[PDB]
Amino acid sequence: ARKSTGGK
Amino acid sequence: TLNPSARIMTFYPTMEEFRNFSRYIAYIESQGAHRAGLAKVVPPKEWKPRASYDDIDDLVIPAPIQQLVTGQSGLFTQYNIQKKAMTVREFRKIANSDKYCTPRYSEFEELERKYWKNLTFNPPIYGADVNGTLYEKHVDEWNIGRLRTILDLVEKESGITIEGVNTPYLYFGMWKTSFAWHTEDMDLYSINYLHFGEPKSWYSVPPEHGKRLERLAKGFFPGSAQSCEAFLRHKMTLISPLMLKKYGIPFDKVTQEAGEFMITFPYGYHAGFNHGFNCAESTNFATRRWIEYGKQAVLCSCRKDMVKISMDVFVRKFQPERYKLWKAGKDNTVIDHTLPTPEAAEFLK
Ligand SMILES: O=C(O)CNC(=O)C(=O)O
Ligand SMILES: [Cl-]
Ligand code: NI
Ligand SMILES: [Zn+2]
Repeated sequence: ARKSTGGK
Repeated sequence: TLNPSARIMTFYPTMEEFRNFSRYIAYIESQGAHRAGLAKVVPPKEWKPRASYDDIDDLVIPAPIQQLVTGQSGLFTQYNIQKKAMTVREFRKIANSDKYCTPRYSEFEELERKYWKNLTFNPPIYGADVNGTLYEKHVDEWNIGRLRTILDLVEKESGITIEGVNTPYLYFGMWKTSFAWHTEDMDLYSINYLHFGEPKSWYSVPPEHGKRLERLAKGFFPGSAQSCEAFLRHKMTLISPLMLKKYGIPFDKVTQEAGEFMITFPYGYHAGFNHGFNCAESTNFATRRWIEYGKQAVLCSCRKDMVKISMDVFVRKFQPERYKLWKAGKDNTVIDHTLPTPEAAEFLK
């Protein structure tokens, strides 16, 4: 896993 | 006791105070900073993390995201669409072009109104989540690549690397690029340094009122809530300060300038936007106080391979008395969001 700014 | 209003605090450490990162976090917590969910730390004038930013135009942004926003009346959903890789030179050109550049404005409140008026139009590109650091290797103070907090136990004990969480990320912003309402993965702290460029503006809700924001958001987006308890962790939800006001949610705002650090605290909801072309660096970190938040974090289940950290090593090392209780599922500790981390005892005595 990794950190994300955001999805869709 | 301290910071009873839970307002965002700003700190101006001397170089001597600045040197020990974990120690200074304990200090700002002794002054009640954590109650706001967000704090600013202005580093000493002598301090610089990098001599020059002249050599980064060739740096690659492997997965820039176009931010499509849908909604009205202070409630929006942001869809982040991955575009093809581009260089910082290519990104800056687009960011400063007539089509994407910051609008003209007088007072900050004017720029903020334009943000909330125009955020669904002319979707920008955010050069987000880039693996890397712009700190020079010799910089020992507040180095986002090596803060030396107890979050290091994850990699030390298990060998596990979680990009952006226990490694650094860069963020190349343009006007009207946004970060949705969220707390950090596992409700960790975060650190954010604005290396250069135009400001980044933040909103924050005190951790003591976090549950109130969640209840509100669940009502505003009932379908998303029924499909995932922790749907705010999707980082797609934007809510204006006028909406927060209208529904009695306490919050504060603050603008981060080039050269300034922001700290977010466990379970401190935050959101914001970039004013124009800029570059930020960020990672997560922990203190002993975080461990209980980690144990109790409500996580997103509905998406695959979301960030989940095993708390076992932390409970064993720092809460040996509660370990068996916790493994039996009987650890009913209630978090007091007002309490500073144990390490602040030094400054409270
Ligand atoms: O800068 C951004 O896009 C958002 N940053 C954060 O959420 C943080 O530092 O915790
Ligand atoms: Cl919905
Ligand atoms: Ni964050
Ligand atoms: Zn989910």
